[PDB]
Formats: sequence, C-alpha cells, structure tokens
Amino acid sequence: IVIRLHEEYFLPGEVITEQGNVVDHLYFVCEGLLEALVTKTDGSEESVTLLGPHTSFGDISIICNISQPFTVRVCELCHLLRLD
Amino acid sequence: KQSFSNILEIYFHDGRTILNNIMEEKESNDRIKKLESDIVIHIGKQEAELALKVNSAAFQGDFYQLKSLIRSGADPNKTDYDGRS
Repeated sequence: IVIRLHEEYFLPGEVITEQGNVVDHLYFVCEGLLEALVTKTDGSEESVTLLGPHTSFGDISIICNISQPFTVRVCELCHLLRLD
Repeated sequence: KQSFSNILEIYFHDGRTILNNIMEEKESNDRIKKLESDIVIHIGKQEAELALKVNSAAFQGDFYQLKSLIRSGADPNKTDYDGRS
C-alpha cells in the first residue's frame, strides 16, 4: 500500500469529490477535517459526516461500484494521501 | 445551454417555476416573446415523449439508462397513455 502513495494538500474550502466524479483514487485523510455532505432538493443537504484523522475516504466506490456519492468539500487543512 | 440543462435537472422543481415565470410573463408582457405560438403543448409533448421513451427503455430493460431518465426529471407514476404501467 505504501509503495504507491502520492500526497495532496487542500485549504479549508475545496471540493474534493462529489457525485459527478466516479472513483479514481483512494483519498486517505491525514491530520485535518474535511466536511462530508450530500445533495437534496431543498438547499441541498448539510452535515453528513465530519471525517477525521486515521480514517478512510472514498473506499466503497472502488470496493463495489463506480461513482463517489457524499459530496465532500474540505473544511480544514489536511495532507491527504492518494492511491490509484 | 448545457449547464443550464444540467442545473435544471437537479433543480427541476425550480426550472418548473422558471417555465411558469416565462409563460405568465408572456401572458402579461406579450410584446416580449409571445409573438410566435403556444409553448405549453410543446412542454407537454416533451414530457409525453420522455414517457414513451421510458416505456421503450423498460421494454429494453436498461437499468442505468432508465435510472438516468427517471432522475432527469421524469415522473415514474406516468404509465403508457392507455395505462400500461
């Protein structure tokens, strides 16, 4: 797993993944908080999950089927890892 | 136009008011864009043709295409005009 990791940094307020993009990478989360939300038909939707350190992100999409739901826009600085 | 359609599909109810807006405006300010013909029949025909297309899709059983069509602003309760669900 470690032999194929590439880093990436986002300032608080960046869209990482949403419904439009299919799975392309295994975004792992380092120190920092990224907001996970989804969409609705009323002001969309807010407060799905607040991902923290030592967790995963965008795993079920590669696990079973393409497309990455749970539109995520980051909320804090974090040194996310990325695996193909 | 592409992003307008791609955002009407998500805010379908909002574009629903949007066509309401344009038609009520044609009622009031007829000199703006009423100089043509009726449009409500055209939107009804769009809905009816999408219904016939989803009928054909159910005949072909395309799960992805049927899901995309239904979520693209289609009412699932609308069956064949005769009534074939």
